[PDB]
Amino acid sequence: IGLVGKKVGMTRIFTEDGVSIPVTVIEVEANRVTQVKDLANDGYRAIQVTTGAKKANRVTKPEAGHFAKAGVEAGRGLWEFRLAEGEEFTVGQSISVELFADVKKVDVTGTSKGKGFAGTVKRWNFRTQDATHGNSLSHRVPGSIGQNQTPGKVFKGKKMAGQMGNERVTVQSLDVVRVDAERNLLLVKGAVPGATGSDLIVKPAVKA
Amino acid sequence: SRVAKAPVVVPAGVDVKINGQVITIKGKNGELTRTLNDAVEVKHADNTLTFGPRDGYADGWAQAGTARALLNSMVIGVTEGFTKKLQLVGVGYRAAVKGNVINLSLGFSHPVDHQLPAGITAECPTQTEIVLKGADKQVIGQVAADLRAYRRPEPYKGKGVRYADEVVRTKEAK
Amino acid sequence: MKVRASVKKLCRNCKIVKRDGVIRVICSAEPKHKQRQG
Amino acid sequence: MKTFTAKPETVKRDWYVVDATGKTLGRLATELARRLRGKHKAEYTPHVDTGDYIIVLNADKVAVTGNKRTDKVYYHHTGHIGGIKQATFEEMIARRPERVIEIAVKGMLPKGPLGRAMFRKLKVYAGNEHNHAAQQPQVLD
RNA sequence: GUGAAGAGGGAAACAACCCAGACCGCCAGCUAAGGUCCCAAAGUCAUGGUUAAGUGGGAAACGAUGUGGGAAGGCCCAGAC
RNA sequence: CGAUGUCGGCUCAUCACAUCCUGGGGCUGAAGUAGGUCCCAAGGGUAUGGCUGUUCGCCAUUUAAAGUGGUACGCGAGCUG
RNA sequence: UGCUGAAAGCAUCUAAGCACGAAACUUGCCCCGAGAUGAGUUCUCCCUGACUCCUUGAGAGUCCUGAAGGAACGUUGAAGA
Ligand SMILES: [Mg+2]
Ligand SMILES: [Mg+2]
Ligand SMILES: [Mg+2]
Ligand SMILES: [Mg+2]
Ligand SMILES: [Mg+2]
Ligand SMILES: [Mg+2]
Ligand SMILES: [Mg+2]
Ligand SMILES: [Mg+2]
Ligand SMILES: [Mg+2]
Ligand SMILES: [Mg+2]
Ligand SMILES: [Mg+2]
Ligand SMILES: [Mg+2]
Ligand SMILES: [Mg+2]
Ligand SMILES: [Mg+2]
Ligand SMILES: [Mg+2]
Ligand SMILES: [Mg+2]
Ligand SMILES: [Mg+2]
Ligand SMILES: [Mg+2]
Ligand SMILES: [Mg+2]
Ligand SMILES: [Mg+2]
Ligand SMILES: [Mg+2]
Ligand SMILES: [Mg+2]
Ligand SMILES: [Mg+2]
Ligand SMILES: [Mg+2]
Ligand SMILES: [Mg+2]
Ligand SMILES: [Mg+2]
Ligand SMILES: [Mg+2]
Ligand SMILES: [Mg+2]
Ligand SMILES: [Mg+2]
Ligand SMILES: [Mg+2]
Ligand SMILES: [Mg+2]
Ligand SMILES: [Mg+2]
Ligand SMILES: [Mg+2]
Ligand SMILES: [Mg+2]
Ligand SMILES: [Mg+2]
Ligand SMILES: [Mg+2]
Ligand SMILES: [Mg+2]
Ligand SMILES: [Mg+2]
Ligand SMILES: [Mg+2]
Ligand SMILES: [Mg+2]
Ligand SMILES: [Mg+2]
Ligand SMILES: [Mg+2]
Ligand SMILES: [Mg+2]
Ligand SMILES: [Mg+2]
Ligand SMILES: [Mg+2]
Ligand SMILES: [Mg+2]
Ligand SMILES: [Mg+2]
Ligand SMILES: [Mg+2]
Ligand SMILES: [Mg+2]
Ligand SMILES: [Mg+2]
Ligand SMILES: [Mg+2]
Ligand SMILES: [Mg+2]
Ligand SMILES: [Mg+2]
Ligand SMILES: [Mg+2]
Ligand SMILES: [Mg+2]
Ligand SMILES: [Mg+2]
Ligand SMILES: [Mg+2]
Ligand SMILES: [Mg+2]
Ligand SMILES: [Mg+2]
Ligand SMILES: [Mg+2]
Ligand SMILES: [Mg+2]
Ligand SMILES: [Mg+2]
Ligand SMILES: [Mg+2]
Ligand SMILES: [Mg+2]
Ligand SMILES: [Mg+2]
Ligand SMILES: [Mg+2]
Ligand SMILES: [Mg+2]
Ligand SMILES: [Mg+2]
Ligand SMILES: [Mg+2]
Ligand SMILES: [Mg+2]
Ligand SMILES: [Mg+2]
Ligand SMILES: [Mg+2]
Ligand SMILES: [Mg+2]
Ligand SMILES: [Mg+2]
Ligand SMILES: [Mg+2]
Ligand SMILES: [Mg+2]
Ligand SMILES: [Mg+2]
Ligand SMILES: [Mg+2]
Ligand SMILES: [Mg+2]
Ligand SMILES: [Mg+2]
Ligand SMILES: [Mg+2]
Ligand SMILES: [Mg+2]
Ligand SMILES: [Mg+2]
Ligand SMILES: [Mg+2]
Ligand SMILES: [Mg+2]
Ligand SMILES: [Mg+2]
Ligand SMILES: [Mg+2]
Ligand SMILES: [Mg+2]
Ligand SMILES: [Mg+2]
Repeated sequence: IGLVGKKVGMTRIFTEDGVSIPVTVIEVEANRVTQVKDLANDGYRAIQVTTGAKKANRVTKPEAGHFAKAGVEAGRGLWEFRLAEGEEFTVGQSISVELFADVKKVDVTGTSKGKGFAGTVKRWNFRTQDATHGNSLSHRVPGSIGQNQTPGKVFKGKKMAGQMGNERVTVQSLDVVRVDAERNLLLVKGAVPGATGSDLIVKPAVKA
Repeated sequence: SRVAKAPVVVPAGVDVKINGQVITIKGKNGELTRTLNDAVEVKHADNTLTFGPRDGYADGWAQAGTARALLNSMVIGVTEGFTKKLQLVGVGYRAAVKGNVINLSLGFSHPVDHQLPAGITAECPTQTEIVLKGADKQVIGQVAADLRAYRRPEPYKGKGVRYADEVVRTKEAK
Repeated sequence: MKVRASVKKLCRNCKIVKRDGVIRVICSAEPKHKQRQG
Repeated sequence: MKTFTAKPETVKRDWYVVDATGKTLGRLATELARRLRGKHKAEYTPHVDTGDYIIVLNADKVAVTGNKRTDKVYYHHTGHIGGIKQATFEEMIARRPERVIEIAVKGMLPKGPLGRAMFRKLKVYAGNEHNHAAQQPQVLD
């Protein structure tokens, strides 16, 4: 299915043979189920979960009622996961990090870090034009953006300067290292999207 | 035309049934069903079978002359049961049957396990020869052709899977 | 096989067939005579 | 005398069902596009949407002559750098069977606000069941 | 001959191609070229055939038991192919 | 002609298939290895240097390959000159 | 490349029927995405007061009530012109 969990920096695990494997520390608290969507009502089978804890005020009535339907505490944010036919869950059930104990590799999805209005050099790996040798006011500019009369136009999906980052991205098949049940952690090899404190939708590897 | 005008004999213990155009021939070896073409018209006449071209349609004789030749093989199939004699030529090559799965070793890195769809009774008189039997000419012919298509004859030593009746043209080194 | 625009019956065992619209010439003796199109 | 012209308020639009099982696509689509426009009606006016609401159920089962089940291609551009997407008549019904009658009718109607307005009336369907039981849509052939 | 110096209908759009020469009006009818299942006015019109390639809806030398018509020419009851 | 900035390079490309590599096949004067030609295939990839303004070309060394073309012989209100 | 199999006693991969078959094509993988005007679904939340007025209408009014929620303002951010 998958679990939601906040990113908590990175560390390295020293394996006894030698290798210092770089790991991301994902805290994965008791992900508790708010709604069980199914084929009768919704036309698909899925579960909506929550985690963390909002203060008793910042949650609105429409959202707070939604939590009373299930009976769970008002966790911060809400996410959904599609069920894989065989598995079936109940409302108000608390899923833990133990689901990732059996699995080897995981797809971690998150929100990548916001770089802002990035140029074509940074955003699309464009080559900067000659820094000197005559050059005039066009070092880091894109250069040409089209042909001539023929298209009489720039084509759609042209690589240009714009908003870089702050987008949902998925790093696939990251190898799990340790599943700390007691501290509610999930140590995965490598680096995952977003800054410390950002939410990570972790799930088992679709590319098996 | 000429084939179409030559009634098919139906031996005893062979239940033929005409569900409109859908023909069902049952016998000792197996039950066979054939959804025949709409342009063909078929009936029972005395002991033998009769195949007539439908008036109105363009190509009758061509369609019925097929039906005749199909049902001729279909009647012989349920009566006798068709067989094919395949042989594996070349050193290191091996053929062995376990249940309904033929284990071909044809010098590959992995042993090939060929499945047998439908009622096809596979046998092995020797380790380098596959004799397989059944009701349908179609399925046997296909199975045989797959088992062949795993390793066609090398036209130098005649190596690979071959039909027993087939001749193979080999050539010299230049 | 060849794809020449004027396929012909080269030897005695060659044979003309029309498969999927395309005229092909198939042969028993020499596979060289096998050819397509035209 | 100034001739009569149908008044959008006074138009009394009727509902119909057409089972498209074993029908010729174009000759169905033509008769559909005839009614949708409001041609058959004696109070026809080209600038008012006089035509009737039609439900075309069993769209997936529509028939085509010749080799057009395979041969007939539906080209469309994606509005992109070099994105020309094609799809055969088999592959079209395989995915979206409602599109076949839709596209076959849309072309036969006029092009413009009223042309789009008179398409809205058409209600194609893959399954035999239709949820428009409330209007009492009578049988049409 | 037409345009230039001529509008109008057709040939998708198309000065010169086909039809036809605008004095003005009318919410009348008959026809030309060209058309008549829908976009779009008017025949899913009638009779006897042909095409199976989407030909119609670009093209040659040359290629082939594609398929229709014909007019002939090789053999039989000693039974040829 | 009351101006449509002409070669080459850089930056940015994009389409065609008459495919240079990679993928699937037929024949072969195809033992294997490696080819030769031909067929389908445009998904992705497709040098860095020396010389010269060069395009091209020759040369050194790589590479699986170092494809042929269209795009105002693509691209100067993007740069160089 | 085949299997069965006519037309054409045979033959032949096809005219009926039945299989294989590539980085192409449709999915699978990632992202955006109901302004998808064809504007889908599920879930929860909140409003349950009077009066006159005339061409009695989804009319126009008037005392009161102002909810859910939002915006604004402030402290601000690994969000951002
Ligand atoms: Mg408050
Ligand atoms: Mg807030
Ligand atoms: Mg939010
Ligand atoms: Mg940021
Ligand atoms: Mg960079
Ligand atoms: Mg980077
Ligand atoms: Mg550079
Ligand atoms: Mg300068
Ligand atoms: Mg400048
Ligand atoms: Mg400068
Ligand atoms: Mg300057
Ligand atoms: Mg500038
Ligand atoms: Mg400037
Ligand atoms: Mg053009
Ligand atoms: Mg344009
Ligand atoms: Mg790996
Ligand atoms: Mg070979
Ligand atoms: Mg060719
Ligand atoms: Mg076919
Ligand atoms: Mg593409
Ligand atoms: Mg129009
Ligand atoms: Mg409307
Ligand atoms: Mg004129
Ligand atoms: Mg004109
Ligand atoms: Mg005109
Ligand atoms: Mg014309
Ligand atoms: Mg004409
Ligand atoms: Mg024209
Ligand atoms: Mg025309
Ligand atoms: Mg016109
Ligand atoms: Mg002209
Ligand atoms: Mg006059
Ligand atoms: Mg008249
Ligand atoms: Mg006329
Ligand atoms: Mg007209
Ligand atoms: Mg009409
Ligand atoms: Mg013509
Ligand atoms: Mg010829
Ligand atoms: Mg001929
Ligand atoms: Mg000027
Ligand atoms: Mg240049
Ligand atoms: Mg260079
Ligand atoms: Mg460049
Ligand atoms: Mg090619
Ligand atoms: Mg070539
Ligand atoms: Mg091969
Ligand atoms: Mg490409
Ligand atoms: Mg393509
Ligand atoms: Mg693909
Ligand atoms: Mg250089
Ligand atoms: Mg030097
Ligand atoms: Mg000089
Ligand atoms: Mg060049
Ligand atoms: Mg050149
Ligand atoms: Mg020159
Ligand atoms: Mg060159
Ligand atoms: Mg060079
Ligand atoms: Mg060299
Ligand atoms: Mg070298
Ligand atoms: Mg080398
Ligand atoms: Mg090499
Ligand atoms: Mg080479
Ligand atoms: Mg040129
Ligand atoms: Mg240029
Ligand atoms: Mg230039
Ligand atoms: Mg320019
Ligand atoms: Mg100079
Ligand atoms: Mg035969
Ligand atoms: Mg690959
Ligand atoms: Mg693939
Ligand atoms: Mg591979
Ligand atoms: Mg999916
Ligand atoms: Mg998705
Ligand atoms: Mg997503
Ligand atoms: Mg993007
Ligand atoms: Mg985005
Ligand atoms: Mg949106
Ligand atoms: Mg909406
Ligand atoms: Mg709906
Ligand atoms: Mg009231
Ligand atoms: Mg009222
Ligand atoms: Mg009011
Ligand atoms: Mg008030
Ligand atoms: Mg207020
Ligand atoms: Mg209140
Ligand atoms: Mg509030
Ligand atoms: Mg409030
Ligand atoms: Mg609000
Ligand atoms: Mg601030």
